[PDB]
Amino acid sequence: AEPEHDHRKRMGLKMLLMMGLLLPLVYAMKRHKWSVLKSRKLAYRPPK
Amino acid sequence: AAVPATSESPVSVLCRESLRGQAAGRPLVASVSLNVPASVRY
Amino acid sequence: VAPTLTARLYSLLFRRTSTFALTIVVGALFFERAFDQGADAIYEHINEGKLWKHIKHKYENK
Amino acid sequence: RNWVPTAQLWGAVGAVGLVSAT
Amino acid sequence: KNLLRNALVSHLDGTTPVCEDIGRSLLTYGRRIPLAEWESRIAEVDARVVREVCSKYFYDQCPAVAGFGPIEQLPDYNRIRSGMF
Amino acid sequence: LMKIVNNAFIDLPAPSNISSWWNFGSLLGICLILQILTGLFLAMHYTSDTTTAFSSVTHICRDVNYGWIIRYMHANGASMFFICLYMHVGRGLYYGSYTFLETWNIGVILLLTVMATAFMGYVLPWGQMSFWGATVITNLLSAIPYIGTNLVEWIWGGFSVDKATLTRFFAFHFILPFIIMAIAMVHLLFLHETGSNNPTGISSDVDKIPFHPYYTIKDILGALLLILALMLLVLFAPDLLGDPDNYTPANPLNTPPHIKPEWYFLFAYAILRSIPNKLGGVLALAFSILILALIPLLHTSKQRSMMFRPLSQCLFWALVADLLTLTWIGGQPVEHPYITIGQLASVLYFLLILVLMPTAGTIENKLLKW
Amino acid sequence: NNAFIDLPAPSNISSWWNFGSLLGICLILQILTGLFLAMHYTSDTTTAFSSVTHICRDVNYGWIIRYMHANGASMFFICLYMHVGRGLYYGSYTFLETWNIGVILLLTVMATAFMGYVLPWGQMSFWGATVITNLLSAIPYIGTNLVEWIWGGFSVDKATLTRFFAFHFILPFIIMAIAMVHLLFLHETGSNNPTGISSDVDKIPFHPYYTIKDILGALLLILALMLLVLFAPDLLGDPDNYTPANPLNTPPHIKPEWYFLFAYAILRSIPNKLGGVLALAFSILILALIPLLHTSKQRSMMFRPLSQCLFWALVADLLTLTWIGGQPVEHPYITIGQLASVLYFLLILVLMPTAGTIENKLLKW
Amino acid sequence: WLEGIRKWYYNAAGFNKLGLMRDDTIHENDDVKEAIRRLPENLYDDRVFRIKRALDLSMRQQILPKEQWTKYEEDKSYLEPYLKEVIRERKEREEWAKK
Ligand code: HEM
Ligand code: HEM
Ligand code: HEM
Ligand code: HEM
Ligand SMILES: C/C=C(C)/C=C/C=C/[C@H](OC)[C@@H](C)[C@@H](OC)[C@@H](C)CCc1oc2c(O)c(OC)cc(OC)c2c(=O)c1C
Ligand SMILES: C/C=C(C)/C=C/C=C/[C@H](OC)[C@@H](C)[C@@H](OC)[C@@H](C)CCc1oc2c(O)c(OC)cc(OC)c2c(=O)c1C
Repeated sequence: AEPEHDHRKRMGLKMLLMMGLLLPLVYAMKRHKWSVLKSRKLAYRPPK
Repeated sequence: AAVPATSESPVSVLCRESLRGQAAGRPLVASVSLNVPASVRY
Repeated sequence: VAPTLTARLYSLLFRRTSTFALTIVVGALFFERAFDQGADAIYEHINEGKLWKHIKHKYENK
Repeated sequence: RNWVPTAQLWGAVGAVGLVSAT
Repeated sequence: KNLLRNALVSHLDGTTPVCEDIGRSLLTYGRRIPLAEWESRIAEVDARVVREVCSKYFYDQCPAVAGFGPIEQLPDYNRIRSGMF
Repeated sequence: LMKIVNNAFIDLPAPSNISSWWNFGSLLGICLILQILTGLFLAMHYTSDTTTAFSSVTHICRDVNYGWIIRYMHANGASMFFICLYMHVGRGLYYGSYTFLETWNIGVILLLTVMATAFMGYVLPWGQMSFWGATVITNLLSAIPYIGTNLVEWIWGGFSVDKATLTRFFAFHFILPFIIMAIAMVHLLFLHETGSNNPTGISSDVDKIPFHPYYTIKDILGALLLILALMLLVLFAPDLLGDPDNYTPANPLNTPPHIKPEWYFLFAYAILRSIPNKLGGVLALAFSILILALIPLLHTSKQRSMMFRPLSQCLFWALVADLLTLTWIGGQPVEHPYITIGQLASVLYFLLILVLMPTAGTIENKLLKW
Repeated sequence: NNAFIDLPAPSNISSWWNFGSLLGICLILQILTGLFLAMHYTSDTTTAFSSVTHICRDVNYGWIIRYMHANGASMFFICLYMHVGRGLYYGSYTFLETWNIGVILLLTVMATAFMGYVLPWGQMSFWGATVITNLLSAIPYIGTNLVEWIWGGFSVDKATLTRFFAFHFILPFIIMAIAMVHLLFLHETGSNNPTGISSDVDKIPFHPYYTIKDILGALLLILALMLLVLFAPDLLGDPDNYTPANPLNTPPHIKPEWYFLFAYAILRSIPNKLGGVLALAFSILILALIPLLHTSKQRSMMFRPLSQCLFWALVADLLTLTWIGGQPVEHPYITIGQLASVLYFLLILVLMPTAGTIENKLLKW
Repeated sequence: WLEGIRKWYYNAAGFNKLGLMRDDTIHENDDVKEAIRRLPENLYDDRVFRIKRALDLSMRQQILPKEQWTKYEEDKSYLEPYLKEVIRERKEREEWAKK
């Protein structure tokens, strides 16, 4: 009923390993770019 | 030429000190350049 | 008077765009070989004795 | 100018890519 | 190079500019650098040198940016940073 | 070439604070492309004749190189499509995004078109669920007075679901996704006139950031998570969201005793099943989806988002819990006490949207003195 | 609006400018009849031919939808060739983007019609699929691999028919998107006109002037199409495709669809595999070179006698090649075809650019 | 307890935690946009800053220290006099539009 049984699991192992690598790396790339905004500081200086 | 003008034009005074020197004292002169900001003296 | 690994990786590999690309091409072909061999070994070990490649010797001669 | 050296690493890339990828 | 030569000599015109070049140069270089030396320094600059020196200071380096006025359109820093390569 | 790629992406102004709930729009774009790509490749090996449809699908899964992964990616991708669709609609309701009337109403059309599209695709493998799903759903039209039955037979190409039906459904399923793509581009064009809403419901014109690189990288991260969810299903549990009965070829003489709809249609099926009247159930079904077009007219709050509205939030989660209840009931037999739970859940669904939420809105306004 | 209603148009464009809208109509017609045929067509080799006869014999009005689709493809090419001819004669090719997209459109329509012809799986369907895909085998080192990959096997078979239905199904919609881009680039400049002189001093609104003229043109297109469908549906077709595909036998007088005959004559004139394929590709791709070969100081051929004479020689030559493509590879047709093939490239690459320069000289500029 | 529940509600709503005043959170329709356009410089600039400050906190999924939260008893409607007049003017026009 499922001749692809063993192959999908071997692939699934590779998918999990690749995601274990790519997810935190892309997340690191996301935080790198966003750091410009996350640490930005604002100040309001109206005339008075 | 090579030297940019003291003030580049485009299109602040609140004290005596900053005002001294503002009064004109000589006839007017107008300059135009190829490489330098224009000026008008006096 | 001595740099760090990342500083060296920067200077020789990442700075120039032509070299940042050659680095990825090369790294990709090397990673592919090591990753596939490694993951395949993990999969086959988790399933030791169950795969056709493990029992094949018993029937081969063809 | 820098184009030969750059066109020469761009050359390489394409080559390596095909070789490998294909 | 020609623009720079002309700026250097035309700037040192009059006693005030020369006097200032003397006072400031002794404090900055520890000596007065003569025009003939500036000429030698300028003469040796060629396209290769300009590329290498510019790359060293501008290429893939983080800039410092200051804006004032109607600056809604001043590009985001990340975009400015990527413009450096 | 530059512009409109761009000023329509690269320098597109975006709120600085949109959250992960805003990632579903791009995830829907990705689900659409995925379905289209895996769809075309499956269509290269699929044959729509009733004598060979089921067979061609097993041929894809057994003999076409990687045919199985493309097939299960298409099947599970349809599930991911709906998960994202429901998250996308939920985000819109909670944050008052529906006030962008054109964008919203086009969205309602998109939901209906994807539902119709997924329905027809499910019929293609010609298994038992394929056949009875084709039978039941097309028959919804028979509730139309005077011509209902005629419309059904015209759609079927005969007096019952047969060869003519399967062949035209392959054609409809083939083209509809591309029509969906064109409709989605219009969806986006109207959105671009206003730009995005944000969690606060307050205009973000005073704090916009460029879409690139902030949301381009955030969308890529989201895309990776979508792919992980999809592949966990394809590689570790490809049949989890499917139905065993569709592994049985279509049998026109016998409807499986525990026949039930695809999970993403269960809530609507529960609603229709709760009304012991033909026309009444069909109208309730249609209205359970079309009521989304009424949400904008039912907005009473002085505030756009539910972020600062406690009472509205409670009712919102009750609606979600209620849809979860209807989903569960749709998977249960028409027996006691499920028949009553489902009727209450069905009544509660329309009551929350038409009465309770608009009322919570007014009460909150009073509490804030405006 | 402003993309139609108040679109500025030259006051003097002639009937030769009607083919763009007629191509749009041919495209819509093919899409509409196509979808309806796809509602009854099955792509399995065991049933493809049968499903087509079923459409023509038992589906209500199936026969008219089918012959409208078949003859519609012929009308599509008549219009395409008229459209390209207008462009060459009047120098419309100077609108580079519009022109090059047009070349892509021509190739895509050709590829599209090729695949559709394979669908009924008759004899011509089968051998056309065989020959044309094999053009790729001329590609060194990997050519044969590309062919087997396209076929899904070592020969044209089921896998081929099924994917061709899918390709033929989607390509026309891609053509529609490419055509919309074709028009967008055109709108940046507006239309050229018979004089080749800017018409900005005399523009008229597209509506009502050209909307009514296009409708009149559409009526004439429909008359031509229906004369073929109702009075001679097989006139432009090939009897051999009424015979189911037979992989063991290639009909002795096999010949391409009439709109491919000129190109087939060119390929057949060269007794070398790679050479023939290169000449075939070039006979179409040379259209992309026309702009670079323009030497005249004037845009249109209206005021250029010598250029006009060479233009009609090219049309007469394509007519010659079309005739030769329909004849057996025997004397004296082999030689007439070789001369005609050489004349084709010679007129475009050498004689026309030269006439352009001579005319400039005669006008003293 | 309506006034009692009111202060409770105000804090539950929580826009005060982002430093916003109630009027900063109103849904902007054409009446509101016209009212904002009518605001005097200082009220307009203050509004802009409070919204900007709130959007920034929202992006970081953070809130202000409790001592900086808008206080229920100090929140006032700066927009009301302007919006009320804008609405009155539109109603007047709508009445006139009936013959
Ligand atoms: C094939 C289906 C759909 C696609 C491809 C799609 C895509 C998108 C995209 C790319 C955005 C911008 C990013 C975002 O905010 O998520 C968006 C926004 C939006 N969509 Fe959709 N959408 C789909 C279905 C729907 C449905 C079913 C509804 C609602 C009935 C809808 C309502 C909205 C609204 C109102 C917005 C504005 C969001 C905001 O700014 O707060 N969409 N959609
Ligand atoms: C909105 C996009 C689409 C959706 C939601 C969708 C949904 C579905 C569903 C639910 C099925 C049944 C899967 C199963 O076997 O369990 C299916 C089958 C199928 N779809 Fe799609 N589809 C989409 C796009 C496409 C496109 C664009 C094509 C082809 C050009 C296509 C071709 C097919 C084919 C050949 C099948 C039959 C083989 C199979 O069952 O896997 N689909 N589709
Ligand atoms: C699916 C095929 C095609 C469609 C639907 C199409 C449609 C159009 C339309 C609507 C026009 C405007 C009306 C006219 O002047 O005729 C036009 C103009 C033009 N087309 Fe096409 N076209 C197609 C193929 C091509 C091809 C194959 C070429 C040439 C290789 C081409 C070259 C041009 C040029 C140069 C113009 C400007 C004509 C002028 O203003 O004189 N077109 N096309
Ligand atoms: C650029 C547009 C198109 C062209 C030039 C075209 C051309 C053709 C040609 C030459 C044939 C062979 C006709 C014969 O002798 O039987 C054919 C067959 C067919 N075409 Fe198309 N076609 C177009 C668009 C479409 C579309 C959009 C569909 C379907 C979605 C379609 C569906 C069919 C079907 C199912 C057949 C097989 C039945 C038959 O042979 O009549 N075509 N097409
Ligand atoms: C030619 C094209 C046609 C006729 C398209 C029609 C499309 C109609 C709607 O889409 C817009 C429709 C799919 C959508 O209604 C809003 C669904 C929520 C309806 C869900 C639905 O599913 C079932 C199902 O899947 C089954 O499977 C085995 C069996 C079923 O009962 C035995 C049902 C069922 O009782 C209902 C209500
Ligand atoms: C998967 C898609 C694929 C592989 C598409 C390939 C498209 C290729 C080209 O279109 C761009 C191609 C159609 C176009 O070449 C420019 C034509 C003018 C080629 C004309 C052509 O026709 C023949 C034909 O029809 C036949 O019928 C029974 C038989 C034939 O010889 C026995 C020929 C033939 O010898 C040639 C040259």
